[PDB]
Amino acid sequence: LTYGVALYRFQALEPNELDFEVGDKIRILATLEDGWLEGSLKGRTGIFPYRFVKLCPA
Repeated sequence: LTYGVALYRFQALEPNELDFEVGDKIRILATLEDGWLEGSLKGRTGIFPYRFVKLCPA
């Protein structure tokens, strides 16, 4: 029920990272340690920094 709107481009480098562009709407799956979140976008799941998105209720 929580989604993150990307404010910054996040180029995935690690295999478990979620790649996204500004304006992409990411479904938040979990809040991880050290400022990372797990999310889903276009059928893909991965981790990304919380600071790159704006969280919205939904």
